[PDB]
Amino acid sequence: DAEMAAFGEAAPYLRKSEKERIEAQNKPFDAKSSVFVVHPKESFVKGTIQSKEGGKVTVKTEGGETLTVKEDQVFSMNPPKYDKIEDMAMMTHLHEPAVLYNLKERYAAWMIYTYSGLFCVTVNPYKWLPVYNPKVVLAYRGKKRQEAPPHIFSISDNAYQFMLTDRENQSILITGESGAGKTVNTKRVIQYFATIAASGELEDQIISANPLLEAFGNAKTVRNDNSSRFGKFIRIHFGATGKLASADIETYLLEKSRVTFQLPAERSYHIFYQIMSNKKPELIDMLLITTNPYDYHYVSQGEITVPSIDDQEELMATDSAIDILGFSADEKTAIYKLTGAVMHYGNLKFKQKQREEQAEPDGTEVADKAAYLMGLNSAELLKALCYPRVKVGNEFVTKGQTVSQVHNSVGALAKAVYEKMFLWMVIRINQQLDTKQPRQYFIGVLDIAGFEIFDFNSFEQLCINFTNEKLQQFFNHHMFVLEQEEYKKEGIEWEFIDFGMDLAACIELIEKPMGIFSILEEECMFPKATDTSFKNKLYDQHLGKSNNFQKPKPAAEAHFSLVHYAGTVDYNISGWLEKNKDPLNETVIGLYQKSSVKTLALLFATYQTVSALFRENLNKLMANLRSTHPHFVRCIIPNETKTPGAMEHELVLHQLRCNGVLEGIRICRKGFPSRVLYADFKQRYRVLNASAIPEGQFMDSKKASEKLLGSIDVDHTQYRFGHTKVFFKAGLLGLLEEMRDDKLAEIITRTQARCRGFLMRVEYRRMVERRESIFCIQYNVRSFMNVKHWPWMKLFFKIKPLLK
Amino acid sequence: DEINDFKEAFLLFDRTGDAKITLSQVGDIVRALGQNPTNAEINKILGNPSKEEMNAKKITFEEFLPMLQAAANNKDQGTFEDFVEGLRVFDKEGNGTVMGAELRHVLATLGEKMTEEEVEELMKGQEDSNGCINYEAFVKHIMSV
Amino acid sequence: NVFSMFDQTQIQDFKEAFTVIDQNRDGIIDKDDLRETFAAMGRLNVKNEELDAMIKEASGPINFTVFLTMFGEKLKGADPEDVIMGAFKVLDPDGKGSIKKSFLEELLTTQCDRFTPEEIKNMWAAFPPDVAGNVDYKNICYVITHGEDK
Repeated sequence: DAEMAAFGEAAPYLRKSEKERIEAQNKPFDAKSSVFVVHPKESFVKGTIQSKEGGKVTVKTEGGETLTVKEDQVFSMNPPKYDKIEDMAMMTHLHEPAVLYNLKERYAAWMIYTYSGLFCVTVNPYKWLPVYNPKVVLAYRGKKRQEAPPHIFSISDNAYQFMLTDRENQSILITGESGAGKTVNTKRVIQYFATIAASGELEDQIISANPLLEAFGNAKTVRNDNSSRFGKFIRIHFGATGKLASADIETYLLEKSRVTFQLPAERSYHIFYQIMSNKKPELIDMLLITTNPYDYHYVSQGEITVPSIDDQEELMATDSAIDILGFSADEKTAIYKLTGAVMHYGNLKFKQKQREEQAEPDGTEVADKAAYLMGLNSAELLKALCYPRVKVGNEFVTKGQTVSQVHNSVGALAKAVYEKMFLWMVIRINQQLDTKQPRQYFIGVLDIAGFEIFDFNSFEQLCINFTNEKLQQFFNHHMFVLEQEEYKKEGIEWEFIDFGMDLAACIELIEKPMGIFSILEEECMFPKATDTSFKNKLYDQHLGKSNNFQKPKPAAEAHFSLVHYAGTVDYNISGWLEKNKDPLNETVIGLYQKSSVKTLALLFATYQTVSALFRENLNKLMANLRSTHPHFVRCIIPNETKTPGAMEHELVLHQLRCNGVLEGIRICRKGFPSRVLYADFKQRYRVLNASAIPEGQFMDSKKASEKLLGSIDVDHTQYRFGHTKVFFKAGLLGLLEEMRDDKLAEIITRTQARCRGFLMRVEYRRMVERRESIFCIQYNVRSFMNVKHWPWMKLFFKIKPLLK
Repeated sequence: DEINDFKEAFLLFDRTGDAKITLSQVGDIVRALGQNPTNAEINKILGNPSKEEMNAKKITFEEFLPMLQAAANNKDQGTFEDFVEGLRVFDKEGNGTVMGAELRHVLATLGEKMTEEEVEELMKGQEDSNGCINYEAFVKHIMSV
Repeated sequence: NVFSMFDQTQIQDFKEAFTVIDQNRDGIIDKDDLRETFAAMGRLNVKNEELDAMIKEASGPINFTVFLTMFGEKLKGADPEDVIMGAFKVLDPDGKGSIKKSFLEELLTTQCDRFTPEEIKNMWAAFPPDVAGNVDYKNICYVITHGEDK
């Protein structure tokens, strides 16, 4: 209250009034009866325990319902002291329900930022809040997260701090599902940096960035109309002083497959449709295309038009952005020209040479265009494509391909080229976001999607999931490292294995040599391979031999399931081979490498499959992530229905598992929470077996506590000693106290008595004293009552005065 | 039963003149006649039956004296050993240090209770301005009747 | 009982009181001695039956001793004021400001058989105002030793 001023107006959404708190923490609570429980319709609802079926439980509800559920369908409930805890990880009850419930409660109160360990949970308000308030920004400036309530600027400032304090680079990992609202945060974090440390004695480029990436890495999904296919990583390069110096963008998965394919209700990247919109007619003639997408198979397999989108407007947006972004016209020309070649490729047709099973060009109509647009030679191109000249042994062996092999290789380049380009654009962006001024550290802001599970999981899902399963391990480790410091700082004696390790199994299976990707990228080299082919290769080699590898359990279709940290994902392998081809025909790449179109030439100097990069990029990333002090942010989406102050349970529950939140709680609940300092241990509990006495009293502040635990019908496991303190699991210390509690009833009840006794013992000494003084008073009065009416006495009375 | 003085003391707490004291005053008269009894113990035998204790101590000396003797048997618990020590367990920071607030609430809210009035009366100028009370001296002034 | 409390001072107060009613100085008060002491105090309306009622309380001539015995006999349970004040000062034990009505209502009825609830209401009426305010024990003592109006 006193503190809060800075925010003032925001306060109510950050923290609650000091009595709202007080009125909440200090209220009646019945532990033994109050509980959380399973629930068929609603995930977990709260209730009161009624009876006990010996291993069954009957509970009342909060709404009024009675259910008899297992013993482990029942979960404790935190004392009121933990109402709307800033850090759920401080709770003494690390459950599934308690976490759901905490989030939920502080949301219904309009608090969107609650921490769950290291995380910074964030829930979509679905309405407006004074939080991004220009007052807050300052408020959170120079404050450890313990000096202020849960908020993103906390994370964001601390990073900065830490940045200059430790002289280490930092990172912020934002992640959540499609509707969680990450961009929003990301952006908001970014502003934060710019504001709190500006040396413009960007802001648009920064912005303009999006609308370019979006044209290339975004598309109409059956769910969204502008779905991100994209991810991103910005490096804000801070200077030496601590003032801004550079930036760096990188784009991921704008989903290579879209470029060549598209589901029926979906569509490819926007750009294509943007361009064919005709707002800049030159473009159409320049690229040598038409305005009717049905001329480009690659891009009209699904849908072409979306009512909520104005391809014409965007085209400019895009266009203009390029410019602002500082691209050269030429490059700005490459981009375009290059984006059309790709369309053309999908139009490239072939035919079987007679009496031969070879592929021979079915015309030089399109090739011509593709060739020209890329700064290539039609012929040279069609040859390389048809008669791929390989290098098996120590030479270069000319190999012939099939019709099916070509169509697939083409597609592989189409994809390859698009990708690379996209990567380049990002780099170029980053470059502008390029100054000469020195750089000492940076703060990376990573925005990507999180593990999403769909009834239908295709190639794109694997790529993303894989990304996340990595990111997760990345955390689990940082936590292991982190944890272990405490037990080292304190002196507790806790040994434990890296928490990452648990996931290495899954990762190896994907990224290692005889793993999925490889088998995937090899087969891409076989001119006559099938999805089916690929499939078998996948099995013959991993099935039965690999645990994380499994065959789908029918319940669409599925070819293989994997066992990721979040759960089992059923993957469908159909199109993969293609999508993955956009293995790359190196002869062709050769040509690119010597194009008249510099840019094209550039893109391929580091020289091929699609997944081949994804990996390379994902490595370059996870490496950048390492030379970083990881800072985590988990974005959450309340209800599919878009309603502020509401939350579907199971929907949030999901996210929590796939988030890492529930895994951070797990790992938390494994160590030794409560840790008692030895003297603090003596005093409070001596009474339990106080006699573990001559040798427990001539004594040591440490060895004592040791000796003490000698008694009690307690788990001699659950604790652990060390140089400055004991370590204890949960509900133990709780157990201790209880025993203690009884021990005072003893102590008190007995001490009361004597008192009571004694108290009255003094009453008798008074009663007795009084004995006569009363009588005196007693009789004395009586006299008077009798006398006062007697002549003689009245006489004496009037007369009594004249005397002396 | 037997001794004489206790019969003389019964009339001093009659408060009617009938020589028949009540089943409630029962629990208090027992406290000054030599040695302590707890409330829960008095409440247990003969106390818990209202008509029987009213016809077994809300009465003449005949049932007073046997109830009082029944209490006399358990009174070995008068041992002071545990009862300076139990106190040091609440506020142990060097000497027999206590804080007023801790003994005041602990002996009003816990186990057998005690009225705030009676607790204020146990604290009869033994806890001066310093906030801290000296344990070892209280058990002596408490046991000193 | 009447010579056992009864200090020399009390007895001298009585001796002087007798010599003021003793008009003739002879040593015996009679009807005549009573008549002009009443007259000297302002009371002229005195009827023989009242004078006679006074004298009838004694069996002989009213002589110093017969007086002292007759007046002692009516005050068989009456102390001098300081002694009465001591009983209240014990009930006061803390000092100076005197006690409350309830505290003594109970202590006159409780230990022993009875200072009856008829006697106690008469007490609050004949001891006052005093008994309501400070249960003015100082005042209570002065009215019992020195008369009702005072």
